[PDB]
Amino acid sequence: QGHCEEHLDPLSIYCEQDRALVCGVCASLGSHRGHRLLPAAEAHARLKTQLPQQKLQLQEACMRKEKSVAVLEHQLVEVEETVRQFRGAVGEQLGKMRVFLAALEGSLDREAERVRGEAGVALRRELGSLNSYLEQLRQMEKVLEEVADKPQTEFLMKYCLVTSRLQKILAESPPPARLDIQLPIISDDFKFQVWRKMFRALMPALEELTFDPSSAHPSLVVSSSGRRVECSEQKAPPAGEDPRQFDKAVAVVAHQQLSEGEHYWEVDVGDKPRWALGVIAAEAPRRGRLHAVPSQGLWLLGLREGKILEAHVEKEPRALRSPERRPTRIGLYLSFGDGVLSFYDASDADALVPLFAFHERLPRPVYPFFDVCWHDKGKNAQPLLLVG
Amino acid sequence: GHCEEHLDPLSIYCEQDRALVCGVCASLGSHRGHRLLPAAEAHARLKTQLPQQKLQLQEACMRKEKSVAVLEHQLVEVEETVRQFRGAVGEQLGKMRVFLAALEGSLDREAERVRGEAGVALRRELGSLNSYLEQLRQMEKVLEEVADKPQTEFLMKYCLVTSRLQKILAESPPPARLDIQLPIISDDFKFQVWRKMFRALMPALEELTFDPSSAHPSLVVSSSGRRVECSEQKAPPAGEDPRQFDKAVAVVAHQQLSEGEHYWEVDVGDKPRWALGVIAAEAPRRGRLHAVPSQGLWLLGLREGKILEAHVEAKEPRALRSPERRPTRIGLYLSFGDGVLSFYDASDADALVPLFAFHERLPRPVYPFFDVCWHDKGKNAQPLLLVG
Ligand SMILES: [Zn+2]
Ligand SMILES: [Zn+2]
Ligand SMILES: [Zn+2]
Ligand SMILES: [Zn+2]
Repeated sequence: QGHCEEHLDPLSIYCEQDRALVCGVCASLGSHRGHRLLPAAEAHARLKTQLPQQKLQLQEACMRKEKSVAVLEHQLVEVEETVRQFRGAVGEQLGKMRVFLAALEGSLDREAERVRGEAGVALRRELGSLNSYLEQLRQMEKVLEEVADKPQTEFLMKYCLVTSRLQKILAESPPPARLDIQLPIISDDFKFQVWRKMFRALMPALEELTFDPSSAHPSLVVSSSGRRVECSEQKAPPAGEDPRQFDKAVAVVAHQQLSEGEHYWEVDVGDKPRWALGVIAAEAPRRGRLHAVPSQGLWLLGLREGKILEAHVEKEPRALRSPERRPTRIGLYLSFGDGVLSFYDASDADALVPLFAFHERLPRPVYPFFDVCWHDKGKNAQPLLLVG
Repeated sequence: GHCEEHLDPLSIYCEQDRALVCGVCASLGSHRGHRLLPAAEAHARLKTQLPQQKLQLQEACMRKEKSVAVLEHQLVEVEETVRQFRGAVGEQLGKMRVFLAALEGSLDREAERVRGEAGVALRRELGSLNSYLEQLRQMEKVLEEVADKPQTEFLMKYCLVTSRLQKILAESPPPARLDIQLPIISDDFKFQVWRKMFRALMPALEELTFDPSSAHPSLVVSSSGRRVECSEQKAPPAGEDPRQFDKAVAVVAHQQLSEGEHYWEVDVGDKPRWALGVIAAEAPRRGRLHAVPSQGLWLLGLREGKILEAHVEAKEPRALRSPERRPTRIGLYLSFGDGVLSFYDASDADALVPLFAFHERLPRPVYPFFDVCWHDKGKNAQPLLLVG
């Protein structure tokens, strides 16, 4: 046909604006009256040359659709990954407690069996003692029935053996005892008692930790085992060869750098009366007397006179309510994910009690830092020990 | 039937050695100085013993067969009590096992939901993008095939192709990111789930209803016994029965608590003065009541809306460390078995906080006691509600 629907005249015109073929009348009185126009010939010539370029536009469009269908198929996997990571991480955290539970129940069930079997067999022993006795009394009744009708010489020797044997049985006979099994007492407090213990069980395994003697204040000696540090009363040859060496702080940091995750490590303080535990930022300065404040790179807990605890927070420290018994072991929890450094009185591993927690984004990495302090003319002689 | 050491007839019997001997043997030193008896008289004397001796034989034989019974019974009593233990741990430990299982299931169900929802979100936008691509590629095929065509059919194909591309370039957005809201699973998760577990340990909240017949005349109990307030109403001056409080504006519950474990929560809102706890049953309720355990009053009290006190045995009540958030619901744990009454800031059930706990043998029975305190001309008008 190649003609107009509305007018039936050859579509010899092309409208540059509406980009569609039109007929003569359409340009004259039609909706295409005032538009920018071209003859079909010049329009065919112009678009022959364009066609590689239009062909390229379509491919640019196809690329951009193919690019977007890529992003979605990647996302469609990231969903199953993120769900697995979540659904997996949950099971793992819960698994800590589930294990703790099964461990505790096993330990009790083993003490159940131990008392069961052990108290069990003492009875089966004394049971045999009574069956042999009854069986002996049974024969003695049988002899006594047959002896009533015996010759003089035979009756007499039987009755002596019988009455003299029954004599010995009566002194050898023990009175029965009542059943007394000592099983662990299971109270109303029980469900709480386990719950309290679960806290220690939530923590990650104690970080492998060893003092760095190459950071040690000269008066400080580190044990060969790498887990004991002491403040000696002897002359100290100072060494300013390394900026990591402590000169005025009387302290030492650990070998291990801490960069990500969650870590827990306990420190036995015993009856030491002045010390400070915590962590140091890596590039923080170690030379001179340092004010204990996080802005100086110091996340620090210190004890004075063995009775007053203080948290070296952002000049004056915060005096913590001293626990009812002086603590003999401190725990340090550290999580970069959550930006937290928690201190615990770990003297009783079954009942951990928090003392204080920093709650800020920490600059990673940090070094477990330990301030032994001066032996103070013989008084602060007690060592610092790493539980492990 | 004669003596071994020499052939002489045993017609002699020795009362001391209780053994037949021969004549020579009574003259021989082996049995010489002993008290002796003829064998005939000994046979006559022991014939009469035989009825009495037979009774002695069975007299002991009876008590031994009964004693093998008591011990044979103990062998099951041991296996039963051990089972009772092993069962008892299962239940208390299961109390956490169920909690943990359920929390996992709830999280597992929300994750699956978020998963499937994103599942169709992408597969939808995906399927649409492909259909665009399939038509977009189809258009390339038109553009190659038509390049050599006559003017009129070529041109209208170029219009039709470019006009479809017109619409497609409008309907589709840039790739855009993946948006999943999952609960954030941090290192802190195991800790929050642990705290939440605490409240789950407590027994089901006691059915408790205020007993209006104990009530101070100026307080009205409403809502099926679970609401009391002190209204500024016409108050009958007092009742006659000692069961009614006349001076303290207080009310006890109907229910008597005599044995076991009990947990009940009391919504206090921003009521600024109150006292919660328990009163011994026959302990006095008439007159000004001094708050001390020796008078049957175990009480945790709030004053000025900010200071909590523990009415322990002293002249002045004991000022508690008040938490940084005003408590809006108080919890009460009770065990006669362990002799404990525990107060908790139960404002947030996922994290109960201990407030104070008495640790003494409790007089049974006891009444949940509630001191509303005077309405103070409109200030302390707020009620006490029992959660359930
Ligand atoms: Zn036309
Ligand atoms: Zn037009
Ligand atoms: Zn003889
Ligand atoms: Zn004799």
